Amino acid sequence: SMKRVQPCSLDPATQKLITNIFSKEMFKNTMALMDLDVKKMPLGKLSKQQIARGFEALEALEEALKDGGQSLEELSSHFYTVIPHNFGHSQPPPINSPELLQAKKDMLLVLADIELAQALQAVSEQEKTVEEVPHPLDRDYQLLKCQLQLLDSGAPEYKVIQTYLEQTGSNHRCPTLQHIWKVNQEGEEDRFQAHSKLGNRKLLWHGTNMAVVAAILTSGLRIMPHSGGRVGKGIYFASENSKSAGYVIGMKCGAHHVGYMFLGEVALGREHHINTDNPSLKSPPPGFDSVIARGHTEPDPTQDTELELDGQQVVVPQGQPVPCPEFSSSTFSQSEYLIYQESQCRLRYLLEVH
Ligand SMILES: C[C@H](NC(=O)CCc1nc2ccccc2c(=O)[nH]1)c1ccccn1
Repeated sequence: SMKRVQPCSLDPATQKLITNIFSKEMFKNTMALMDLDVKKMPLGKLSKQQIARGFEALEALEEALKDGGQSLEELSSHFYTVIPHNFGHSQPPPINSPELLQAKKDMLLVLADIELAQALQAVSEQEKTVEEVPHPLDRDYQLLKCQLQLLDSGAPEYKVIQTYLEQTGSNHRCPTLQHIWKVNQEGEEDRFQAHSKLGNRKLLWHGTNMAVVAAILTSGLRIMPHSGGRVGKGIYFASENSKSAGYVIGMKCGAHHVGYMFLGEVALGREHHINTDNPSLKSPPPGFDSVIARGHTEPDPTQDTELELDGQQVVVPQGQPVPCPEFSSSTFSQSEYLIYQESQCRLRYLLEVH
């Protein structure tokens, strides 16, 4: 007996979002862009065990890169058996530098979130027994356990967000704003309230691959054991959209290019400012609640405004980037804002940009 498929409750923009972030073609494209062999690693075959084994292989490479152990070649080969790569059916190359090691760790962190999205979609037994099912897009939305509310252009914060995007995005080829959703992942509310005493809150950009958007909506921005970069093992944000936009892996759809970007509220508290890379950081120095790798520029602070989110003032930059003489010799062209506790960020908005 045929189950009834109930009509979709979602508006068109939301249906498109949900289609995009769970799209098998998107996920496979992402795996291709990371040099993975999708024929040998289909989406349905991806497992938590394999990803675990991949990290163990990288852990061994990291120890060798830092005594008669296996060579980097041998240790690479193991990694490529565990995580099949496609390089024109030539031999994949050896992971013999800290840069390439972090690149592979980052690839696996993406792949882990792809596997999360597949595991999220497994059909439950409650679903097999009920006689009516939600529309596939309603089902996928409900799986996120995340409220998304589409904003119209007269919403109080809409202009402020658009101005942030426009003023701090690329000057020549700015991303074009298509939609904004307010994001309310509950489960986030309470840990974030923990930092209510922490003044210095700012709304900051976080760009990602489209393949990790579902994972973020389900679980927030995360720090994992192999997370890394120029400012160590934290969650990275930018005050300049153009900086975060560099991490947006968009996807060709029709004649346009679709990308998604988050705005998070970050409780920065007492800021420690640095002007040189430190990939070894795992927390701010004692007494500090965040690390800001200060750029040569910063959105002009005289133009900052504020939005009231859950009764707290949150700074939102509105200015074009201006030079900061004190940091003119920084190793950072643009600032990177780091937190080292997941609880210091609350997702607030999701933007679709073309
Ligand atoms: C490795 C990848 N990281 C990201 O997607 C964050 C990308 C990012 N990096 C930044 C660095 C400096 C300033 C801004 C950004 C940013 O907006 N996104 C990831 C994916 C899935 C789980 C954990 N990490």
